[PDB]
Amino acid sequence: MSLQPLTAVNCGSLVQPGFSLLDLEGDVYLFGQKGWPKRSCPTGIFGVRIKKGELKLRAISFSNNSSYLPPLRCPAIAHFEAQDGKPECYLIHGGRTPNNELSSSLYMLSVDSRGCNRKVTLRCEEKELVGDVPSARYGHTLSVINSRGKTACVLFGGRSYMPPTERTTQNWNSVVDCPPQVYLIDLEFGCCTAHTLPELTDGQSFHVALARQDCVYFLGGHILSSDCRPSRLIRLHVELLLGSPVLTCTILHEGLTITSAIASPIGYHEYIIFGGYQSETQKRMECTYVGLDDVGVHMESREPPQWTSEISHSRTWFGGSLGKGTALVAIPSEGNPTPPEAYHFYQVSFQ
Amino acid sequence: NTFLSCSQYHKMYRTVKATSGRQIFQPLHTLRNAEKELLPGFHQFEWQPALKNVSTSWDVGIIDGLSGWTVSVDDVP
Amino acid sequence: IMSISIRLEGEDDGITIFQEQKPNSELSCRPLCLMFVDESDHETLTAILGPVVAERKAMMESRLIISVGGLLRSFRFFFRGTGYDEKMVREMEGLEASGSTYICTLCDSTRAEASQNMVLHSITRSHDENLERYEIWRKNPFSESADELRDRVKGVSAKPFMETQPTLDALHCDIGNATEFYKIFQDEIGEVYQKPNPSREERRRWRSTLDKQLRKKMKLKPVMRMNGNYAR
Ligand SMILES: [Zn+2]
Repeated sequence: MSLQPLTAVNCGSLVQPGFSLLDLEGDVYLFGQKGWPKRSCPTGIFGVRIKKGELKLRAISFSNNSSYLPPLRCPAIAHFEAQDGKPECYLIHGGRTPNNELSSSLYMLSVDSRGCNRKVTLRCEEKELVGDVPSARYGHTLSVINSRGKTACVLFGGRSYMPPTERTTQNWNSVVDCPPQVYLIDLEFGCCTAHTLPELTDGQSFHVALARQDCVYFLGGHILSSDCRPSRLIRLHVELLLGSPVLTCTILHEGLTITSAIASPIGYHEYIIFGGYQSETQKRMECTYVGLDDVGVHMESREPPQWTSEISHSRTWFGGSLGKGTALVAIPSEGNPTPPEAYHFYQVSFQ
Repeated sequence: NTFLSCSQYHKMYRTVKATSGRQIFQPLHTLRNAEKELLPGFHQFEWQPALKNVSTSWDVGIIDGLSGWTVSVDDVP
Repeated sequence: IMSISIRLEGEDDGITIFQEQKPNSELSCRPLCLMFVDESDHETLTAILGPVVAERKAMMESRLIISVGGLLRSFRFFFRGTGYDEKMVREMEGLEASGSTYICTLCDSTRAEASQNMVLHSITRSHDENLERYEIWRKNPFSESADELRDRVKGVSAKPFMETQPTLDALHCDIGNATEFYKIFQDEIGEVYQKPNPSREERRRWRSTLDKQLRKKMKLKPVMRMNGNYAR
């Protein structure tokens, strides 16, 4: 539960406010970068290492039969667990195109070969969407569950641009909430089924959700209809019958008012919510400890690591979990002159 | 076409109007509604077919270049 | 505005009504947008420019009715995208700027082969096929490895977003030719076919004596970077 200042040796011009961090079998890989992939690394992903507080970012590559992916900005993430038939998978969709626009793509990613010399090969495959497909969006949330006992994926939330009939140039960059219908997706076949809920009468964005034992708990986040942040946790229970995707949902009396957090998985299910934004100006400083049992959620605080007076004066920030109580956050850095590494980096740990 | 200030022009105007002046230049005020004929957004028009995805409202002129960037802080700035 | 012509009533290709006489002078360069940002921040640039590109797109379809010459008159449009330095064209056509293997913004030639042969090169680069090649990159239906994937697509990795007319600026041809001749003079002052790999100090001295020669005669002073006039 403590921070430590870092410095980037170089490449301090290749992170951008939104990005993603994945640990699949050890190494952590950084996804998303300002501008299109340079030729020094066409993969667009960087393996990340921390040695003596210093930060090293190395290029990657894929298999021959793996497809190349554009550098999404703020995608949705799913940690498809190690099982039949290919451990271990990471599903990402569908993010924001650096050329500013959206993507109806789904990307299934894995690790393929290593080393032979401390190197790692990756694989990224598209998948058709049979549906009743979900439209393109960003900042939404997607996860994976096992219902008695077969696997499925649930997508919810997120915003998007005005419908194309209403596409107004004066309102080109306006973005409103996607209609609150969730979507159930299978890896094979890619049958996407839309569902609606007579309770979720409003959309929402940036809300971190969690899956455990075919029961899914969505935390509250940002909403633009009433410009509010309903703290209220939202519970749901999903079961795949033959072949009925039966669903029930319910509202919890109290959740938490958090927006755009860093989720580190510490224990088996013992998670910490690192930080984010509680208000349109106040950012939530403190941490959060959350246990999840089949009975329910179990909440507490921890001692928040005292921030340097610098970050306490920052308007915004963000970060990602390097894994196992460890995470990385960054301050948009200012000063005279532009460094130009506009980001100071803090590592944070639990226990 | 000579990069003069509005203060500049007004001063010169008063001055020269004093000297033998049958008011020669025009007072500054009259330019501010003399360009409404030269700037954008003044001449009605239309298209066939109607223009796709671009509002058929014409009389507007200069517009801030964000096109409604949802000002939400935590989001993309 | 460059040209305004007429095809009516038909049976003819067209008649130029008014061709602009001096489009080079800024006295005809009407500004249409300004952004306090950098040429490189592709995200911010496209995010602001979406409007412009989209309405340019919607323009080329319909026709335009105005009150002109006392009467309600009609207009069509075509758009010629020329005035960009190379770097911009690449970064907006989805190429690899600027001195990588693929160089010709028109011909698919590699770098080195453009030395032995220099003349016969067909123009191929075009917007629609560039989208096609980007799609081939993304999908990779042939499941090729990295560098064969670069080759079969002729290296078009970033998705272009803004249309381009395939041509070059007139000024920066002059500028590059100027700097290249300047350096070739700096080199031919000494001996490089007699001394294959000269060193850095020799380069500084050859530059210095070149500036002395260009100053004593012709009365010419050096600059940091060469504008148009120094080139001319
Ligand atoms: Zn060529």
